[PDB]
Amino acid sequence: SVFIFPPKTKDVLGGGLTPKVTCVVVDISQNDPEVRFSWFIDDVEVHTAQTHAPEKQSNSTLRSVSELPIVERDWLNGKTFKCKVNSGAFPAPIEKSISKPEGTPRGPQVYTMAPPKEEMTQSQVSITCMVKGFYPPDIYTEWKMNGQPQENYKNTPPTMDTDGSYFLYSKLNVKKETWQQGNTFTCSVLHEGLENEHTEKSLSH
Amino acid sequence: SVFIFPPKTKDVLGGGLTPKVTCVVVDISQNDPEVRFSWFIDDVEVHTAQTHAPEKQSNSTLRSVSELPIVERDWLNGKTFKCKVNSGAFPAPIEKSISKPEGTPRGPQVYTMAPPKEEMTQSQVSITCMVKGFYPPDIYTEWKMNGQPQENYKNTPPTMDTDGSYFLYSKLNVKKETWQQGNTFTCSVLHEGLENEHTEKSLSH
Ligand SMILES: *[C@@H]1O[C@H](CO[C@H]2O[C@@H](C)[C@@H](O)[C@@H](O)[C@@H]2O)[C@@H](O[C@@H]2O[C@H](CO)[C@@H](O[C@@H]3O[C@H](CO[C@H]4O[C@H](CO)[C@@H](O)[C@H](O)[C@@H]4O[C@@H]4O[C@H](CO)[C@@H](O)[C@H](O)[C@H]4NC(C)=O)[C@@H](O)[C@H](O[C@H]4O[C@H](CO)[C@@H](O)[C@H](O)[C@@H]4O[C@@H]4O[C@H](CO)[C@@H](O)[C@H](O)[C@H]4NC(C)=O)[C@@H]3O)[C@H](O)[C@H]2NC(C)=O)[C@H](O)[C@H]1NC(C)=O
Ligand SMILES: *[C@@H]1O[C@H](CO[C@H]2O[C@@H](C)[C@@H](O)[C@@H](O)[C@@H]2O)[C@@H](O[C@@H]2O[C@H](CO)[C@@H](O[C@@H]3O[C@H](CO[C@H]4O[C@H](CO)[C@@H](O)[C@H](O)[C@@H]4O[C@@H]4O[C@H](CO)[C@@H](O)[C@H](O)[C@H]4NC(C)=O)[C@@H](O)[C@H](O[C@H]4O[C@H](CO)[C@@H](O)[C@H](O)[C@@H]4O[C@@H]4O[C@H](CO)[C@@H](O)[C@H](O)[C@H]4NC(C)=O)[C@@H]3O)[C@H](O)[C@H]2NC(C)=O)[C@H](O)[C@H]1NC(C)=O
Repeated sequence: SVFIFPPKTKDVLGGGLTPKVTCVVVDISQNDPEVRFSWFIDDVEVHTAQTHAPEKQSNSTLRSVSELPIVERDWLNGKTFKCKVNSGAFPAPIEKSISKPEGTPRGPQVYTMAPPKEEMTQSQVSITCMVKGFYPPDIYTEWKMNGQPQENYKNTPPTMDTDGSYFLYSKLNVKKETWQQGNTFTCSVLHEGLENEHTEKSLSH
Repeated sequence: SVFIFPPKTKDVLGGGLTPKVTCVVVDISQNDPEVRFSWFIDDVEVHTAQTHAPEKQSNSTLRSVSELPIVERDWLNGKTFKCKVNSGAFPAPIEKSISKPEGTPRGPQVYTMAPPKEEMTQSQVSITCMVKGFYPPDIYTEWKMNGQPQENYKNTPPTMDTDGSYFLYSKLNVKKETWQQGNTFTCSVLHEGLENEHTEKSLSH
């Protein structure tokens, strides 16, 4: 079984690293783990891919990962990425393709919320960011304080809403002090449906 | 092929019906659907299980479901439930086991938050419930209004936090009116780590 995955929104929209199409091969005969990857962009093979050694899983099977570094434009422009894997011990080569979705986009609304009053009794408080009404569910969310990106926050997976769109919450955990000191906290969101692909929302005490 | 499933959190934490470990058998030869189930609790067979007749699926294969009614304590206490199924037309008996995920419990803290000020311009608003610091990630969350459970809300999957515990948000969607009218909204949570396995938190305009 071969699974292919799209690039990360953060990466595709310059918000970070180099974008990559990832191809994962599971259920590999512990006997013949000599799997080979062949990547194509609209059926033209490329050799810039980087394949990783296989790893053992609980079920004594193996797993191999290959990453094709790509250009943000090729993806946004709808080109098809094809990863062809011939097990060498398999009857026939296995293929999987992928490209930017095609379904109708909807940018989300972004709201930031202060720590609930009751939590103020704690030594650590939560700064919440609500991101709702978006589609597709490919998105990127991070927290900043005084312009500096933060490490202590987590995003919930995009969740399906009653109206068909997705929503999610991002929680930044900070010491009570830090919130009271009045630093500026900014919720940053990257989505194709936003004007200029992103929106920032700030708040302070 | 066989699959085993844990009891429902609602049921395990008294919030409802009788808890049950479910064992599902798929890909059954339409020829020999005389499948037999054998249940064990720490390798001691029991006969309180209830097996259902097999059903046909699109792929002309069959599926059988067996349900072992259990006691809330046996599960919370970490006992192992084992379901052994010998197809009778299969080479060997197939087994699958299960037990409460692992380790030391931690009840969560529950906070409710009003709709963000900016959202008040909308015709529909969000009442938020933050549930953080819990483990294991087996939990149950629902919303009520004036004591009546509500349909229009959604829970995000439990998310892994930086400290090792899980957190999640539950969003109740209501018409602006409903929030302004001053009805009481209650966030109800069931977790083994809470005193009496649950906590409720209310709020209003
Ligand atoms: C032996 O062990 C192997 C590994 O052991 C571990 O497995 C994991 C899963 C867990 O059980 C551990 O306890 C084990 O130790 C087993 O390998 C697994 O095999 C299963 C197959 O049953 C694979 O499942 C597939 O998963 C993809 C999604 O993959 C992402 O999400 C996974 C869940 O969290 C995650 O584990 C993966 O790593 C992966 O994560 C992403 O990874 C990329 C890069 O790698 C990152 O960039 C992402 O950020 C990251 N995401 C994040 C964040 O987590 C899933 O899509 C597959 O489902 C599709 O196909 C099914 C076909 O069977 C179908 O039934 C589904 O409905 C679904 O179909 C799609 O549906 C959508 C809409 O719903 C349509 O739009 C699509 O068109 C449609 N596509 C089609 C045509 O299918 C599938 O469930 C699992 O990924 C793999 N583990 C990994 C990881 O490699 C092995 O199975 C086991 N063998 C035995 C003996 O059983
Ligand atoms: C012929 O048709 C059969 C039925 O037809 C229909 O099938 C469905 C699936 C759909 O395709 C329809 O269009 C078809 O008409 C096929 O039967 C199916 O066979 C597949 C096997 O490939 C079964 O898949 C397993 O699913 C479980 C999860 O089951 C729950 O969720 C399903 C998805 O929604 C749902 O369909 C099930 O009903 C079930 O729901 C739950 O049910 C219980 C009680 O029954 C309720 O209490 C719950 O509330 C309810 N949940 C809710 C809500 O939906 C999945 O866990 C299995 O994956 C594990 O094992 C894989 C091994 O192959 C492995 O690859 C996975 O990674 C995964 O492994 C686990 O991973 C986790 C972490 O990720 C680890 O922590 C675990 O340790 C690890 N466990 C291990 C060791 O594996 C698996 O995908 C499917 O359930 C079954 N359909 C039903 C239903 O019976 C049949 O396959 C087909 N045959 C042919 C010819 O292909």
